[PDB]
Amino acid sequence: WTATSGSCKGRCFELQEVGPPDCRCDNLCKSYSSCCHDFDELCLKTARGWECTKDRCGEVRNEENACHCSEDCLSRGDCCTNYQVVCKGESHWVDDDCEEIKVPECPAGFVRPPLIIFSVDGFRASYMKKGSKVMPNIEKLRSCGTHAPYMRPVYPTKTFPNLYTLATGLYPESHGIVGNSMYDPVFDASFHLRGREKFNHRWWGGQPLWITATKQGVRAGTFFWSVSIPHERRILTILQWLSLPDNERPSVYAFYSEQPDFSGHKYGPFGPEMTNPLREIDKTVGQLMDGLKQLRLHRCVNVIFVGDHGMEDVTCDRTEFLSNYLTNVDDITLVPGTLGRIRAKSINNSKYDPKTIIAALTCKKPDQHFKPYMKQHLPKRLHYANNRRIEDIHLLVDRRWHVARKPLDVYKKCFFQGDHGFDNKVNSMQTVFVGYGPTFKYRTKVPPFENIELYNVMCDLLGLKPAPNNGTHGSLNHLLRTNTFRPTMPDEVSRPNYPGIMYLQSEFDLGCTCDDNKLEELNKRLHTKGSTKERHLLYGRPAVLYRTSYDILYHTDFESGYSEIFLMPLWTSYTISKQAEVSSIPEHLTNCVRPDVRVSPGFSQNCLAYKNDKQMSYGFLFPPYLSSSPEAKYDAFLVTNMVPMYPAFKRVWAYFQRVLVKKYASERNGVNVISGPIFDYNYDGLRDTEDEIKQYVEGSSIPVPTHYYSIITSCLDFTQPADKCDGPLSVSSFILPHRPDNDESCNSSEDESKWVEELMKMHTARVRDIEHLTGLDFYRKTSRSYSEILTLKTYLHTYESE
Ligand SMILES: *[C@@H]1O[C@H](CO)[C@@H](O[C@@H]2O[C@H](CO)[C@@H](O[C@@H]3O[C@H](CO[C@H]4O[C@H](CO)[C@@H](O)[C@H](O[C@H]5O[C@H](CO)[C@@H](O)[C@H](O)[C@@H]5O[C@H]5O[C@H](CO)[C@@H](O)[C@H](O)[C@@H]5O)[C@@H]4O)[C@@H](O)[C@H](O[C@H]4O[C@H](CO)[C@@H](O)[C@H](O)[C@@H]4O[C@H]4O[C@H](CO)[C@@H](O)[C@H](O)[C@@H]4O)[C@@H]3O)[C@H](O)[C@H]2NC(C)=O)[C@H](O)[C@H]1NC(C)=O
Ligand SMILES: O=C(Nc1ccccc1)c1ccc(-c2cn(Cc3ccccc3)c3ncccc23)c([N+](=O)[O-])c1
Ligand SMILES: [Ca+2]
Ligand SMILES: [Ca+2]
Ligand SMILES: [Cl-]
Ligand code: NA
Ligand code: NA
Ligand SMILES: [Zn+2]
Repeated sequence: WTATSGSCKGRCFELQEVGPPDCRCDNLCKSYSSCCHDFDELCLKTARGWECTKDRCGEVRNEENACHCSEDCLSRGDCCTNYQVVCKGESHWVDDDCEEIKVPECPAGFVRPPLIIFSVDGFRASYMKKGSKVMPNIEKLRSCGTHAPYMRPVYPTKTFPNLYTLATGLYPESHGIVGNSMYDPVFDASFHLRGREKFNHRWWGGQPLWITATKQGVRAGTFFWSVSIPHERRILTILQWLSLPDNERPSVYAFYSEQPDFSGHKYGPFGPEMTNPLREIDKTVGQLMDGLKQLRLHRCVNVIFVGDHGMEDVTCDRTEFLSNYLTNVDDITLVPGTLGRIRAKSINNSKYDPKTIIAALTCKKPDQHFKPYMKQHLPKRLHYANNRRIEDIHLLVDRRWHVARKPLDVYKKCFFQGDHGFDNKVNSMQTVFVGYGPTFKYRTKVPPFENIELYNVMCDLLGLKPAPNNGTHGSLNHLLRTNTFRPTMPDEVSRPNYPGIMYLQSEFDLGCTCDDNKLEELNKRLHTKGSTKERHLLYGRPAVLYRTSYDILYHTDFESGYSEIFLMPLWTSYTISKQAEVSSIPEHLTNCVRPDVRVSPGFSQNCLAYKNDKQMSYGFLFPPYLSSSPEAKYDAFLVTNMVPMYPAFKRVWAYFQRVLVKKYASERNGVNVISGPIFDYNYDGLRDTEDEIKQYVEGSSIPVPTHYYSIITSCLDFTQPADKCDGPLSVSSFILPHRPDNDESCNSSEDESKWVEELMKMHTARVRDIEHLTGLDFYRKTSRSYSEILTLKTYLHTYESE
């Protein structure tokens, strides 16, 4: 109950929202059915529309009008945004040449440049070029300011997850808004776009920018607008707040537009009906910039023009139905559409079984347009698992498609021609970023980056300390003229041991066997002391950022950091030049595993465990195929280079090591490779401690990795070889799931050349993802600036076309 018979007189769009049952006048009162009786009349004025005309110039103030063209309007802060143009012979902001903003040019009393976030729903990245003829204001922001060719959304590429990721710097799994629709089993409550439960604060985790600001003494305009408040009024409200006295004026504001998304759903991303919505958004930007200029704030405010996700062509006929796969369709609840999430209809049904549901959805039709996953098997780059609100069974749906439970769901719910929600690597889901103002760079293009990074930068723009988040603070320093954040490298926590020869062959009883000169005996000794190390360890050794016990092991062809706790390398580093040759494993060495006399039997793996474990086989981190000489090849068979591998995974690994590394070395002019194991049994994206390992090689303390990574580095200038590179680096990485079957790849019974590379591409990763997963910190010794290295570590190679 609201006693809606109070009044909004002098309270219109008040910044502090008042406590029930007193009636509200804030920009969300409408959404809560709680505005005072006179809110429309006083606050949502519309008389005479939104623009000054010649005949209104110098009029007598009529308080009924939507905006004013009277003489006192500048001092009142409530002129129509085109007042000065119509009535004072001023030019529109868009018709002015752009001029570098070297320093903020702000009215007296401004403590810092204000930040205005202009967010547009469904603004696909290619709109910038394809709609450029009809978006002159946006194109001026873009060309004069700092812009990226696109910005990567988070998964799922829906509205609520992405806007809240913008506001927090957190993955949906950590902020809790994991879709537009959700069930939380602890609350036993549901969250929907329509309705009331979404207003409950217990859904919304992390700390959004407006709270970060408030807590640190920076005032914030309210970021949300009820849908029925028109755009022109949102802008006028913002411009009015900007006229408040110094002590009451916010420093951060957000505008939100539901366009072009709303139209895109109806007409497709490029439907001829889409030109008008883009025209109208541009007009709104025009109104803001003309209003800023009137207030002399156009060379003072930083403006961010940012989308939440793109939009793809999707029609009702491109719907796969679970009823064409499942006999038990009525025992499941599906969250449908551009992604699938499946749970049991009833928790009292103990005959519901996820294993058989997944199997019934796996590779059943030759052109199947979705792929089922247990959530923990999804590509790590999606970071979509560590939340009770994300169902165990997930469907990644092909771009352009929908998944639904039964055909009745679709035609008793063709309406739509566009949708979004797909994998955040998909080109059509990419969205936009432009920054314009004193704190951004002038006429600068920056590479594409992820939207999880923006919260840090918005905090920098406002002089705030960001709450803990998933951005990498400093990776977007290149966007900024000043206010950069100067990060330092994390301190190494554990220093390595450097063991020499300490054990005799006969002290080992591992059940391993192998069939195995003064010039070349000083030679082998120097290699084991680290003579070739500057060749194979190009960027310094990775730092270990947790407490552990490990050894550096040097060899002719590779260097490793060997964990005495996990009984295998944390990392193995090696360089393959363009000229290197692939050889095979000689017949007499096929099953060769050799004790490592630098490492105690007690801290080694044993061959007996693998013999006994009928499920588990083994692989090598440094590939024997790429040994530099028949004699160096013996190093590759050391028990300290060995890692546990399912036979099904060995097909993947062997193809990567035998074929792909050489291919990349040819294409990239040498590559440096760092590979290793990852353990993430609780799928939180973070390195497991030993007591978290759920699986071991049978009868042993050899822990089974959940994933294997590789980081592949070369020179960005591919005319220079990887090992002699004078400038910026180029990287691609992956985190391959360590699985006992290849069910994920529907083509796996074919030659590895038909499916393996496709799988690796799907599991492409950022170096930063691998950092979280291993507690390692890479690129410690380069000639590059740290901010540049941070940008490199956030890079994702996506394998989409242009
Ligand atoms: C992306 O960035 C984020 C943010 O930096 C990273 O997430 C952080 O990771 C930390 C490590 O996992 C985690 O730290 C833990 O916090 C516990 C206290 O948590 C509360 O307080 C914080 C701070 O205000 C708050 O943010 C939390 O909010 C979560 O939970 C509420 C409701 O449940 C949600 O509204 C909200 O969305 C958020 O949920 C998300 O995080 C939680 C984990 O906290 C997940 O479970 C959810 O699924 C969801 O993703 C909380 O309100 C603290 O209690 C923990 O301490 C335990 O572990 C330590 C290890 O040092 C141990 O020493 C302690 O003894 C303690 O153990 C005890 O509890 C155990 C569990 O019950 C039990 O097993 C033991 O036996 C002990 O009794 C821990 O320090 C931090 O909270 C989150 N923050 C956020 C915002 O998510 C994230 O990792 C980054 N991702 C990547 C890939 O890098
Ligand atoms: O209009 C809408 N839906 C809709 C309903 C009916 C018809 C058509 C569209 C609609 C949809 C979303 C939002 C929204 C704004 N912010 C704040 C914000 C965050 C980051 C950067 C800018 C701003 C959010 N933060 C988290 C989640 C959602 C939102 C609003 N909103 O303004 O509150 C309205
Ligand atoms: Ca949206
Ligand atoms: Ca973990
Ligand atoms: Cl959803
Ligand atoms: Na075995
Ligand atoms: Na298969
Ligand atoms: Zn939408």
